[PDB]
Amino acid sequence: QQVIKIGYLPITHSANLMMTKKLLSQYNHPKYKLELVKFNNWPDLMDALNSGRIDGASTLIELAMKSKQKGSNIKAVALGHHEGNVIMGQKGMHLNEFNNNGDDYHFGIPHRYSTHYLLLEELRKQLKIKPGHFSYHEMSPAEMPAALSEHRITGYSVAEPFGALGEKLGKGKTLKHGDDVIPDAYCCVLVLRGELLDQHKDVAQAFVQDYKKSGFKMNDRKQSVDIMTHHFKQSRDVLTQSAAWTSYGDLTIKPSGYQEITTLVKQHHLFNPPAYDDFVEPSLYKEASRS
Ligand SMILES: [Zn+2]
Ligand SMILES: [Zn+2]
Repeated sequence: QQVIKIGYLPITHSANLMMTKKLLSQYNHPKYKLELVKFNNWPDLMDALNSGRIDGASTLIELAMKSKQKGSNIKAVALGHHEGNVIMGQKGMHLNEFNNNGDDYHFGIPHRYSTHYLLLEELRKQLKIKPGHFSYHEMSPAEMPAALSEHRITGYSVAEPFGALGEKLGKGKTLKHGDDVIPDAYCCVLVLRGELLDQHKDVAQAFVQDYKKSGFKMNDRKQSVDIMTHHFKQSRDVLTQSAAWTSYGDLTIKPSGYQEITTLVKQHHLFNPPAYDDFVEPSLYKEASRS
């Protein structure tokens, strides 16, 4: 039976894929096989997606949009989650520390095309700090705690559990949750390569359907923690904190939410974003039953 390979990073934004996998194991005869392929950074994951070594992936929405603007055959079918993003600073730092008086502040981000960059820029404006006084440095999420503890950066923005890990692993302080900066900003989405939708629609629909059911199971916090402790190289305390600030449920990619990201990408001249109908294929998730 048809194997679907889906790529991910071990962050809460991809945890609904783990739940989907667990649910699929409960059928006597599942309609497809789900292979979850792990990556440590975003560029490696996108290369596997673009070369077809994986059939889909949970990925940064801006990164996927840029790839789409560059001719990618992918389509976003659902959100991976709601919230679950943080902005970390060095130990004992206060938001009032930031000013226009001295040297520039250095922030780690997972990729230049990320909601993390947008969150930080919005926080910069809310703090009335001049443009260019925050400098951004791309790095893998797992590398951020060490970069922070060893003062190569002032702070960072990333999906949990990499903020909670910063607090545990040495010295990091949670300055802000994404929620406090841009309420319900979309971050990661489940994207599928176009051929799955065109050529294996029954399998694609079955997969999104299991994914949809899983999304609602994940509202129960005990479950989201249990799913993650199983799959991720993190302790239960780090993952309880991580799960507490992430939500799932209705994972529809809504036009309004998508439009917010396009506005922000356009506003920072990142790239010209693709229209909703060219990037998003919301039929699979809408037709899938909640039950
Ligand atoms: Zn991330
Ligand atoms: Zn994300």
